[PDB]
Amino acid sequence: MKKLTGLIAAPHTPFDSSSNVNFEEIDKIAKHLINDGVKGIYVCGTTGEGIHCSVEERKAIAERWVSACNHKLDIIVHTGALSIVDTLELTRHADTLDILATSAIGPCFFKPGSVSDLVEYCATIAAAAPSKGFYYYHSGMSGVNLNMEEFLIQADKRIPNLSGLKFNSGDLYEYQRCLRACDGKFDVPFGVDEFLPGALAVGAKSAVGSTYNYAAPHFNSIIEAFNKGDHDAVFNKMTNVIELIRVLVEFGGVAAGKIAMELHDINAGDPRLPLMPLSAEQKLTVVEKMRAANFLKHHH
Amino acid sequence: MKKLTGLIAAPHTPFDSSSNVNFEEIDKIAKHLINDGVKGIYVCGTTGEGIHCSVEERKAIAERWVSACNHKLDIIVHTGALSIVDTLELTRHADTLDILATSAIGPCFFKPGSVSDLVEYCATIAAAAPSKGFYYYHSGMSGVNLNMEEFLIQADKRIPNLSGLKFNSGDLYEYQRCLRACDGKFDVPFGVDEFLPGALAVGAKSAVGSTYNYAAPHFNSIIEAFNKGDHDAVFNKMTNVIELIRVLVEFGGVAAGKIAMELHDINAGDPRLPLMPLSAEQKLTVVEKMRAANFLKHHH
Amino acid sequence: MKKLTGLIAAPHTPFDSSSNVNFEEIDKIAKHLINDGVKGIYVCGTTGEGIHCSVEERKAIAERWVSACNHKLDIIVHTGALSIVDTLELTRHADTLDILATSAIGPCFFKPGSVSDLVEYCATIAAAAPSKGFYYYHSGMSGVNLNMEEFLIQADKRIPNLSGLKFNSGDLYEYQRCLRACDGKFDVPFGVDEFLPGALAVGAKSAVGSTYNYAAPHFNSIIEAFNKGDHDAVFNKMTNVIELIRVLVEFGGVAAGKIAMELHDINAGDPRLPLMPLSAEQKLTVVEKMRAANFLKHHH
Amino acid sequence: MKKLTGLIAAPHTPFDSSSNVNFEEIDKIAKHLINDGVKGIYVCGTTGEGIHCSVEERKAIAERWVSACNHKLDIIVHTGALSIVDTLELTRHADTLDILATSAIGPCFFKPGSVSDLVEYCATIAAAAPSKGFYYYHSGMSGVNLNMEEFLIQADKRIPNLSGLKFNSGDLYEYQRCLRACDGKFDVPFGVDEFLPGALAVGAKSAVGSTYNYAAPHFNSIIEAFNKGDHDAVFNKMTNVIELIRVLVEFGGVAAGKIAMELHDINAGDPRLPLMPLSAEQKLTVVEKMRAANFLKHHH
Repeated sequence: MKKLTGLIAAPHTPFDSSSNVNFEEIDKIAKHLINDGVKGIYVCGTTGEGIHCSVEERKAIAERWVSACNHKLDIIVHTGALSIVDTLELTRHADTLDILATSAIGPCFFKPGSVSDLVEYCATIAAAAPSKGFYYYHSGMSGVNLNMEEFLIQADKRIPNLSGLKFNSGDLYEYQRCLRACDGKFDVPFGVDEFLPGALAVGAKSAVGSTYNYAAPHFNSIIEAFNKGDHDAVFNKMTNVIELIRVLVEFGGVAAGKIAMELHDINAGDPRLPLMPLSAEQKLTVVEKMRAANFLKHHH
Repeated sequence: MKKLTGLIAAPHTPFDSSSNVNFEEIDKIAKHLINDGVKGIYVCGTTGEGIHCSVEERKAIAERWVSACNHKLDIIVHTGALSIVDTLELTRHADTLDILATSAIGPCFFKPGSVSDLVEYCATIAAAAPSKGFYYYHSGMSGVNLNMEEFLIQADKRIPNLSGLKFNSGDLYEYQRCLRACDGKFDVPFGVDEFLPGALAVGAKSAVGSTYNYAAPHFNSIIEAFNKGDHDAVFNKMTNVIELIRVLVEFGGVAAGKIAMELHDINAGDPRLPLMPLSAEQKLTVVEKMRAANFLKHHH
Repeated sequence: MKKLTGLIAAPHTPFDSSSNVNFEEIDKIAKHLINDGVKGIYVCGTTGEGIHCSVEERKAIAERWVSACNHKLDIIVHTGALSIVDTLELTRHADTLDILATSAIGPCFFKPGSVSDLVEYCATIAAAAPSKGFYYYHSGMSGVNLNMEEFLIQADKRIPNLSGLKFNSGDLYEYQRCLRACDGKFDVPFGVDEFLPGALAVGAKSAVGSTYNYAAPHFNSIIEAFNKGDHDAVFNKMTNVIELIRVLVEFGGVAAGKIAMELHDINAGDPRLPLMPLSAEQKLTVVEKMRAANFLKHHH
Repeated sequence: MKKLTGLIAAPHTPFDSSSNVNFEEIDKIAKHLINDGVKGIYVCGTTGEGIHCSVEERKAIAERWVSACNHKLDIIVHTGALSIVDTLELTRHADTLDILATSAIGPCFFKPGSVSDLVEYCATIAAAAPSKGFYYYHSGMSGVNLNMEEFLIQADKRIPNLSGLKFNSGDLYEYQRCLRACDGKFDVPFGVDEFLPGALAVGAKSAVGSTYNYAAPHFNSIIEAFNKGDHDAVFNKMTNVIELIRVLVEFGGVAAGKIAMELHDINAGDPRLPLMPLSAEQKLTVVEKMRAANFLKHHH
């Protein structure tokens, strides 16, 4: 298996003014991602509001990404839902698409209470797309707080198509144990963009995140600086990352990140309820503060 | 408006050995509930595993309850889902049925961050079933930890069909503030069965819960004792309730509660993933310990 | 053993304008408590800011209460501190006083990680005052979240002078299991004043709390109403309790409760850092809102 | 001001078999720390069990470190206690010693509820040792979860001897905002040893921690490798760090870390209650697993 490298964007699902999926904007985001140096996409995940879409919408969205990317990006589709019936309907559909892997986030209502229980849930899902890899997505936001090192070690026995897990957590001690589980066999992309050089320094080889939708060249420059050992340059580039994150924290991560796509000529619309929309004034503020953060390049 | 009185069961969704909905067992549970002195049902809620079912299954389940109850019970249908599209499809369907009210539990992934935001989400839902009442279901398990007194006061302005909220929380200080919000206008059924006499004592008039599926006569006897001021009798009856709850805590609330339906000749099957099934040995243990708890009556 | 009955106040430690202990005001509070129908006191606890005082101050405070009460109240002294050396110095001193029992709250920094560990810590403390009873104080605020039923069952074996535990938690399911542990052997006073009728209804015989410092006659009237089965009267009296609690939540429980002592001609001063003082305007507001809550009696 | 550099050990307080302070072992630890390449010490902190010692013991301990270090290490004394009276008695004593700075951890029982409140508490403490620097110690274990960037910005106005804060938290996004607060003015040593290269990569210049008591040469080699950009070497050295941490998690951080001092001929004894002692078998296991982790050097 080849572990992912570089930046994996978790794209938005653009909604038009009637809160319907805007498929033409999905086409424009894919071209943008390819031009800005992203290597893969994780679709219908948290940033993608996949759980805000119906099964029918999710199936059309995953097909739209596969057509829009024209084989130039690795594609991972998140198929998780609270109902195993919906999840299995999405996962079976995903096994028919030209994609790299499926994935499921920890269920957030009845939360798996042990590693063994979580392994059984993931094994049922991964078996419905046995031709594709399978990533567990460890979320924090899910409330599923189980030992991920043990998850990889136990799931290795039970899930034949296991790829590894996406680590959306700041716990670098657990992350480094995951990197080493089963002699380093599994692929463990890191998922906290504002911690990126910290994860690089302890062994991350790829990162999945939402800011890569609009700041990928800037983060690729952090990766290159870190690699060259230019730690001064990593530091000054993270100053612009911290100003970006501040906009997300003030205005909402999905909402502000959607508006930030205007910096690349993309109209991603508002989020869906229960996420709230920004006002017309707030949208102008988001774009002005993202410009002031100074991470944009006038090129690809 | 007439506030609910007495016990409102949150019924299970029985699954057969292929994990499909068992509609004939729904018929048998409804007859049982009516015979055991339940006054209403809250369907497709947490105990009902509504979020484990697809939209199509949920619509068939709600119709099956309305046919099976033959107008003898008040029916509240929980229509909440993580996708507002699914929620609105269920809520519109529910507005066509002969039921009392719809309801939605706090979304557990992106959690409403203020009372105002939660009021906007509930107002969008309640407007899709404007002919029926609407209860918010306050869950704890949802992770949506906002001031429910303020929710009622703010939602009163914004939701014309607001009935009140179901209070699945042990916070009796917040519960009593809810009972009094807007001069006592709203209906606030209590939702923690093992605290029942405590909520009675501070003003509860009805309770919604899962143990009422199989212990309703016993809890109706607590209500009658409390009413008569026989606090000794309340105490000795709660000793049997505590032995019941211990079985739920040891073996899982949905799983053990489903097996307990065998005490009334009902085969409710296993839960769905991510909830795990009990072994054949554990199912025999659940039934023996529920018998030993001594809350069953050999009559209706 | 005779279980405590009625209201046990947790008195404040009055501080003068130099933040020194005001011993003469302790005398005035004791006379007040006896006149207002309190039956016991729990001194140097949370409301008492015992952990804000030095070992030397704490020893003088406990002696001042014993002199001021003139044998008319049962006295429990909280001797807990983060240092076992301080705790044991206080506990040994307390064994020499004419008091009913000592007590310790769960340590809040390194928190006992199992019931067994907590039993060993309490056994070491209770052995330093072997002539007096010993109550564990279960606090929530402590962060020590262990099964208190199991604590009583395990400590029964290990602590010869064990009296029971004071239950400052809203978990009525755990509270009722404590009431029944070892065939109902232990004394378990309830500790959430705004839940009082709820705990009465499930078996509480006494309650320890801070509002009893200034609202004892009103809560004694709730106890009498509940006993007579006058649930309407319990309800209308709890309306005044909820208006009292609102003042505590808005202005701080220790700070506002200290100012409320002005309603009984007592100058309890400000709290100590890290608790902040109220402004002169806020102190006038606290007293006006406590008057408006309408729980005061113009008599004893 | 010169920011700290390199490793700052948080030493243990050795206890003999009567649970008294072993002052002669303090002498031996200081010589060891100086020989193993530590640059400073943070005494009477969490690893030091300072809160388990009385005020009188704490004063003798701080004096013993100052005599034992013979001016070869920078010394920071943690003076925090739950009672401001104890804290101020310790802080005034510390102002008389030849040390670099005092420090206080967030109080864990009544927790400061705003940045402003925490600034007022720290300002009162730092003013009692106005000749020494002052570090706030941000702990997580304290439960004091306030914005530390805002703490530095607000405290800059109010505390004339403010040095900065010790950051015992894995939140690298907050840590990098602290590094930059007030144009990078404050000294912010990092406090999570198992995350060290991650904090290096985002700008840490020093680290305070307990593993530096017995693994300082190994972590100094990580610092040197990271500096040279040898990320392969950082990775393989962190494999030995993860095996060390596993021993702490299995057997208790203070208890196992005390036993690990046997690897340097130091008898640090057991912790004090409420921390539990290891059995004779467990102590042999701790030393065997710390040897197997392979981070020890047969030299200084």
